[PDB]
Amino acid sequence: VEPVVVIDGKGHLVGRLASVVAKQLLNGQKIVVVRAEELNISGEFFRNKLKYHDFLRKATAFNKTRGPFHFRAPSRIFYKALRGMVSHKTARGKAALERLKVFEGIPPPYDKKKRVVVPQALRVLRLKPGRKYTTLGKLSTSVGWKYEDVVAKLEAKRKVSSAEYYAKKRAFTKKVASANATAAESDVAKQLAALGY
Amino acid sequence: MKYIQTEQQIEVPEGVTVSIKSRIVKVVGPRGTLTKNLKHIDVTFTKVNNQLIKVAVHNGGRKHVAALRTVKSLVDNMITGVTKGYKYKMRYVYAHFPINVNIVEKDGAKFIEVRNFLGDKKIRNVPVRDGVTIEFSTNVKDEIVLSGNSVEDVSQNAADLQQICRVRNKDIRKFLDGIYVSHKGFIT
Amino acid sequence: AHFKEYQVIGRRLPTESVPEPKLFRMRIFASNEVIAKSRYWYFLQKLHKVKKASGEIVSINQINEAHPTKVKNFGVWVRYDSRSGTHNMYKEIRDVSRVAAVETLYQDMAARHRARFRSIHILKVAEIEKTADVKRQYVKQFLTKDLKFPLPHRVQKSTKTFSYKRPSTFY
Amino acid sequence: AESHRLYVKGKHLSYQRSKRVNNPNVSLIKIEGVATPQDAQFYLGKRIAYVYRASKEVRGSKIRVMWGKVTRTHGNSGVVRATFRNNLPAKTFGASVRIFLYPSNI
Amino acid sequence: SHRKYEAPRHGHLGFLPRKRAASIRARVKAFPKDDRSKPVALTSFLGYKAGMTTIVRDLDRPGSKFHKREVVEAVTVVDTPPVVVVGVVGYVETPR
Amino acid sequence: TDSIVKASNWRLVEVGRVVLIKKGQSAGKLAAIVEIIDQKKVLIDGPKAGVPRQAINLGQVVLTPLTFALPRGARTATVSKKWAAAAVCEKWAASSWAKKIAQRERRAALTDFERFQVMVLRKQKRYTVKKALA
RNA sequence: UUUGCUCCACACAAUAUAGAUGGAUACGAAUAAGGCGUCCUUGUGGCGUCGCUGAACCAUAGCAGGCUAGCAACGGUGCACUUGGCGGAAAGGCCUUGGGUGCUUGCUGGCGAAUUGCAAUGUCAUUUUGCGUGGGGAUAAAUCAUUUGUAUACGACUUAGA
RNA sequence: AGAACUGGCGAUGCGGGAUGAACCGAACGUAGAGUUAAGGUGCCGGAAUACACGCUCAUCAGACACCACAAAAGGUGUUAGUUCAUCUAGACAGGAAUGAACUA
RNA sequence: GGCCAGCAUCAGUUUUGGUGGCAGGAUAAAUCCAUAGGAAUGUAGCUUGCCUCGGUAAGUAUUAUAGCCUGUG
Ligand SMILES: [Cl-]
Ligand SMILES: [Cl-]
Ligand SMILES: [Mg+2]
Ligand SMILES: [Mg+2]
Ligand SMILES: [Mg+2]
Ligand SMILES: [Mg+2]
Repeated sequence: VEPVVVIDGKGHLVGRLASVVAKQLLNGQKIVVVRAEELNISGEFFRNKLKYHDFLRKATAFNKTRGPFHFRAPSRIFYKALRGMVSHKTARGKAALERLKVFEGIPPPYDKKKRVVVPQALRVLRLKPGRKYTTLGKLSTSVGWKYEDVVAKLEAKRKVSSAEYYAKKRAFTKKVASANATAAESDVAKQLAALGY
Repeated sequence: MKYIQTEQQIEVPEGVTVSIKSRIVKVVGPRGTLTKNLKHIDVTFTKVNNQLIKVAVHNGGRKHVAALRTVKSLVDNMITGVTKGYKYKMRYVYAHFPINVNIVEKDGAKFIEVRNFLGDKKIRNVPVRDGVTIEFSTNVKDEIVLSGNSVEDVSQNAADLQQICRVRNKDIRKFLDGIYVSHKGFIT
Repeated sequence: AHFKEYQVIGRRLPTESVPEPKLFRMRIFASNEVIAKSRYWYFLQKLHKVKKASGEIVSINQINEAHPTKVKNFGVWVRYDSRSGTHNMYKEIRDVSRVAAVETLYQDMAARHRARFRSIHILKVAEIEKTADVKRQYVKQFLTKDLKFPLPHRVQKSTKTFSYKRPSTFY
Repeated sequence: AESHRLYVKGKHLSYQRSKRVNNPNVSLIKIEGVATPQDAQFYLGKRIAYVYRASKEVRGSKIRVMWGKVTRTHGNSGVVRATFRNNLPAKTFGASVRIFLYPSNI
Repeated sequence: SHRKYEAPRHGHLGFLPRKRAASIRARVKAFPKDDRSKPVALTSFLGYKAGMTTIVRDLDRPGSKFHKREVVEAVTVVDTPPVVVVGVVGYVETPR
Repeated sequence: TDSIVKASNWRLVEVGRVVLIKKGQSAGKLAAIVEIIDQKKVLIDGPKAGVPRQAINLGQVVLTPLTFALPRGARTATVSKKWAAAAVCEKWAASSWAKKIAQRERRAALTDFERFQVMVLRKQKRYTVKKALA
């Protein structure tokens, strides 16, 4: 319903989230994905690392610059999973892919906005308890991602500022809540209660 | 077969206090404190009284139930680690070349050195983990004693010393030379 | 499908030598009467020298559960064909009606032994009247006094694609 | 007030199609707030307009309209089928359409 | 079919492509790791290559046949007049 | 010093547990668990709300905090007497969960003229509240 | 190379839309656990309460929203200024001080609407560029040709020349 | 490579099996509406991230006829089952079930 | 009277809801009511032993200060 939907990628299964976003883009909804380094994939870490090495060895024999490109960043790994679910070789597919943005961490434009989640793709709601899963941030580092520590340091700074904002918002909400309760027991409040509001 | 309920009991002595929250276990006793993170098993801890704690699994299979008894053993080891402690004894075994073992300090790291193992000129260094103290027993020839509150720290520290003295390119049945754990017990 | 239990009574075609032949009855679990009559001739041709062309059906009646709102322990004897050989098997099912227990039996055989409907013969279904006669541990655990158990990790179904708060699995 | 909307927002998804062949004469329309075939029965027969802009002004206006209506439901998720006087262009897959409240049975 | 005899490959594949350099001044693509507990100092210097010549020195290498004996070695001379500082630049860490 | 262990507060599947049906012909009505069939099936019976005695999968209902004394396998007549004695309906109606259900139904039953009155009343209350804030 | 170039306010044209039509409404972490409120000896603390979806919350009445009178409050909100602080991951935003001015549907009044003829998006958005107004701002380089050999098949590269 | 009966391809498009002369469905004048076949309904892709009972964790899991492959022989991985013996008169290991041989 | 539309009343084909009256079966089976009998995953009562003055533990006890099962009507 929002003109732009911002999805927090933490705790989401990569494949199920990718299917949801691909349909949203084709239907005409702009999507922004943040914290791609906190994505989850079902299965043990060693299994997924072996799968990526199978992907690594595929390349054009006579020229390596022509073959498949192996992007190591967590945001580009999710982008690969999403491009495969869109007909990206058509003009309709190209237009849909321009409605999507994926970032590691939460960049300054979106750190003061609202983030939503997709229950269909949440790991805590889908995987059976006890099943092993892997985190996309550590998988990317093992295959040659260089900016894991930089994102971690910046995210720590963002949380300090975000926590300070929440403390002031909590204090103001307590003041507002008391006034609404104080404003009760009046004739206007009783009439609103009869109508459901 | 998805047993409805499986239960285990953990006993607590008088001087030991246990605090469990969100599968984080801290045990405080006369000898110190220990902490363990158990957020990988999906169990439920419940307190009966100050001397008894129960841990249970609900609707668990054969593999899940097998880990319930492991939790009890790990928590019990923490309780006795802060009450009696752990003491591991090792003995030096050699045929011809004596083994010289001494504690050295390298940039404030508290290493332990092994010299003249099978006549080797190489120096072997083993780090000493935190909470583990190393002493050389008197009136017993060629014995090293490791003590600490955590059984895993003491056991792994002793195991590192044993593996660092393995013979290569020789018949190990004939060349029975090394440092081996000889006794496992409590400090008290 | 959703099974119903029918009684089917049949006989050989009467002749001048043997007027009024003997009546044979058996209880059949089937989704409808057409299948029930087909199953009747399937088992009768394994027991007596007769077939559909030389016999007739006397009556077919549906049998209802006497107390369909009472929890009962059932013992089931079955004969089934695996990929190599034929085996006999005893299983115990807890339910409120015979048709419900038979439905679980067919699902259990398909899941654990890959046995289809055509490879299963239901020898006998009998209610276990007394406790301590239950000989399977996966049924006895539900017969303890004051049985209570929680339902950890509740998962709630969402009607919308996007949610504006992290969900909780409390129960 | 700040709102003057008298229609229900909608999206043009695609044509009626099999896996490999499409039918431009029928368009599939998604209505916001409708997620059930029973609820989609309310909008059957309602007029639908697609509003777009052009550079050239023809009849004293630079806004053009294509008219249609809802024919029947589609699937189990509240999608409906629609037919327009002139078939919608394929470039409008994902564009917005307006579903009016007339003809009314209230 | 397989080659009749084995032989090492000709050339090094890590120095590809064998194209002309972008600029006549070669880029410095790495600097020594910084140690914050030391005085501020430069990490590189600029100069112009003048030529080569020969020197004679004693060899200090125990265990060698030519230990404590003269050796003849070739050297390269780089003309290095002082450089002039004309500015500073600051860099910020980014996920990119 | 005493040992501190956090205690869970799960709702238990038990005889006498009150459940709320969300799927089926008895959706939105209360019922009581009479007996446990297996890990996923129970026998429920609510006479007050007209819920027939039936065996139902646990995924069709939601457990409630309410619980009343009831012997295992009790018949429909016995359930009615225990249900009325414990005053299950009165306790349910006082909960915030039931009031949220009642409010949701009330808003859906408002006419256009009533919605206009809600806007007017909300504006009047807003004036008083914001005045107190400042 | 005939007064060109750049910034600001609006003036008229042209151009185009992957698709405005009340509001993208900001803790973090856990999920075999948490949020909020409250008290204390400030903790892995005591007590109370909430969930079972945003089906929410905020906004929302007036010629797409006019012209006027009064009452109660000193509040709410828009625009243009102003004070101070914070934000570098792509900061280009957020918060705050002071006055001016407009509106206020918190309450009570008085006038206007028609004829678009029984519906026809019935036109109220933001993209880019061009030509004319006047209020400020700034007065260069590159290439060819020539020359060099640290370069070179030709281009290219590297040097020099008021 | 060579025969028997029938149905096909050749002489044939159309829906399905990604792709294919022969398989599955169905055979064709030009159009509209409705309903289906075989095959399908996470996304590509029209259609339930439907409901229900179980099974499976694989450091080379598996995933649909024709069809684009895997065996003998093994596993105290896990699930269900068969037969025999011990065990309320206290077995097994060092207070409740346990041991052995087999089936898939 | 040419072009494009709106509404009403009908005809042909079709799709999706609300609602009424009947028939059959063990003349549904149950629930419910009456009645006879019985059992335990044994309710009240009683007894026994340790027990922060009443909560447990196991013996008796078949409806009592809970109930349930089976047959028949
Ligand atoms: Cl090489
Ligand atoms: Cl040149
Ligand atoms: Mg690289
Ligand atoms: Mg031919
Ligand atoms: Mg194929
Ligand atoms: Mg689709």
